[PDB]
Amino acid sequence: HLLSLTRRAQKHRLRDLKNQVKTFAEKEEGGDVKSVCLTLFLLALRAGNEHKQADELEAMMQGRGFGLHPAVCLAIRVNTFLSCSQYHKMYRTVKATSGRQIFQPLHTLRNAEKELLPGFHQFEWQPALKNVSTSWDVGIIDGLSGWTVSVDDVPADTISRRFRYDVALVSALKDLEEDIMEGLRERALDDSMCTSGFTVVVKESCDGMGDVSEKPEKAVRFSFTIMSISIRLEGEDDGITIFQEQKPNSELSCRPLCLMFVDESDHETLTAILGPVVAERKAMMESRLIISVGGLLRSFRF
Amino acid sequence: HLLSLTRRAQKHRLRDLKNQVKTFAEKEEGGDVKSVCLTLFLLALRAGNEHKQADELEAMMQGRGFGLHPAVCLAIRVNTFLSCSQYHKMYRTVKATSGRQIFQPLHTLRNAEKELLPGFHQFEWQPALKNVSTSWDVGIIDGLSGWTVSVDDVP
Amino acid sequence: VSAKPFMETQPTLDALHCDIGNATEFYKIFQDEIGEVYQKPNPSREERRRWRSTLDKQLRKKMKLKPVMRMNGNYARRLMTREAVEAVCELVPSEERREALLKLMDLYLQMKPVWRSTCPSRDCPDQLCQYSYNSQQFADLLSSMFKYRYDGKITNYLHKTLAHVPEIVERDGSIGAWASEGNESGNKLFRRFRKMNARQSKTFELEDILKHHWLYTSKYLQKFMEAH
Ligand SMILES: [Ca+2]
Ligand SMILES: [Ca+2]
Repeated sequence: HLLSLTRRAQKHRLRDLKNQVKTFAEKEEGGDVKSVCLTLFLLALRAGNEHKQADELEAMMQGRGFGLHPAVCLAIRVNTFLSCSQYHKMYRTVKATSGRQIFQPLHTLRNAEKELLPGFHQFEWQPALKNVSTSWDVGIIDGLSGWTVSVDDVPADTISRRFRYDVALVSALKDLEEDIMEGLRERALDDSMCTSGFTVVVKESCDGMGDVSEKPEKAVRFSFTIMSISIRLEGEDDGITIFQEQKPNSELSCRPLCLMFVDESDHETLTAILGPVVAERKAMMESRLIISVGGLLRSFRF
Repeated sequence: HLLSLTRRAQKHRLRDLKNQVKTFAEKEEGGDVKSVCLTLFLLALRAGNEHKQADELEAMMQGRGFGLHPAVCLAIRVNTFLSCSQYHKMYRTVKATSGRQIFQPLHTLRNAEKELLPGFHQFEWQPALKNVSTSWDVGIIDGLSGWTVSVDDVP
Repeated sequence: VSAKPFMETQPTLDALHCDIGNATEFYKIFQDEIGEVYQKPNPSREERRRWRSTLDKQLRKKMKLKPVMRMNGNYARRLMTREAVEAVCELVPSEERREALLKLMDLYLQMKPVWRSTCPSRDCPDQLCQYSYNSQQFADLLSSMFKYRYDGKITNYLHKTLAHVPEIVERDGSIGAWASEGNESGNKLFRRFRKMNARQSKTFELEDILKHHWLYTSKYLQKFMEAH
């Protein structure tokens, strides 16, 4: 069998068709024997339904990555609920099997992730907010929000965690910058002249959620979602929809911002925790945000 | 340029040379055009001096040229307790992500696994056993051991 | 008004349920049309129950709808159809109120998807335009033919769906586009996110829960999970 012979024997028996391919390619495709025999073997495989072999061959040439982007790596850690030690064991395995760092290790996955949570994308505000620190890199704030532990008063027992409104907002907007820039591409609007009038409509939601069942009973989940972004330049422009969200009910786009182990009914503790967010949202609707998107600093209302 | 064309266009442009290779294969190797053009590629590569790619290509044909042995794929399904729809979602991900088929799909996974369970490999027994069945293919037998479900006796 | 409000709420209709009161009141209507309220305005404890039973097994014969306790989504959807209305027409003794309730449910179908829409200004502007006179005839018939019941009592759902819906769509641009349902869907995440990725001490538990939930709900990480 030809594939059982040596290089010498294969050369000896195939020099004929080698010269045939040589003259054909020099006639038509500039003598590029490489690309000619490549495309020929590809089409030969495709006629035999060998999509797998041809696909891996084309994966060997242009391009030949073998590198999984740590972003997809994190997504696949989380988007399918894989636990962490699980992920490390499976990584050790996939490495020790075949010779490539296909899944970037744990610590670098975490570092790559850290850039995505709130508290990394700097911004400014005109003017400075009402009764809010100018600090912008604070991450997950304990929801108790400075409650004197003195048991003389109402107990400080209630557990809760949350972000800051504005930091989550800048995170979500720097998330969607890709889609807003694509919309400016489609709408073909100017770029050096679309930096002032952005109008973001945001829908809130706060619903009760009962009895996490286990072997800590009630909970509230105060969440919001980006809904629509429009422009205000430059005349009356009653409405210039830059991007209308497409699945505003699909939970895949509904991001949480505050969570507490309280009862839906009792007004007392619900107020005592939610107060901060109320004050934020109220003092927010007026001033305007400045964010660095697509290299340009641009202003936003809400 | 030949490479960036469509399958229809590449076929149109190469049809003549492809019939030449076809008749050459009929005359010499009995129409085994696949192995012929494979050897053409192998030697044209080894002429180009990037012998890493030639070794990888030889590792593809007649090797485990689908990327990863399905056996270790099944091990990583089980040995980390991963669920099943879990696996398919993960597979969708890795496939669509970077250009390659790294994780073998589901039905081939199960069919490749089915050999490892009990009740697959024919054997013989000298002498035949006492009051034991003659079959060797039966898999998971219900442990009830054939109780007459009649609720008059112990259930 | 008796309590100091502190949460600016756009007092919007909840598009999610938005219907169950209407359906259960059509149920009671049909049960009172098997009975005769405008002939026997004082039914006893069991006339109503026998009427519900004959109606239910009548539907079971024609539409094959087994009895229920409460009007979920699919049951409600199938209950509001012209064919089921002509099916209950079989049993009502007179035939004038037959055509009355037929036109009733007809206008109901005409005005229904107006509220479950996403943007009827382009999805179905015809139903938005006809909606005013549609609901007007609806109220007129509900008064002239059914005032045996709507003298003083109304279910909130009925009022909200009869009064302001077109004005609401005019003021905002949709109804469904603010359904709370979405966030309620998210519940099945949170609870299950508790189970598999616990920490697990309540000082820390929320930290990881929230971290992972946010990770889930970002455009960036989904845009990679394309799978065309
Ligand atoms: Ca509720
Ligand atoms: Ca609820």
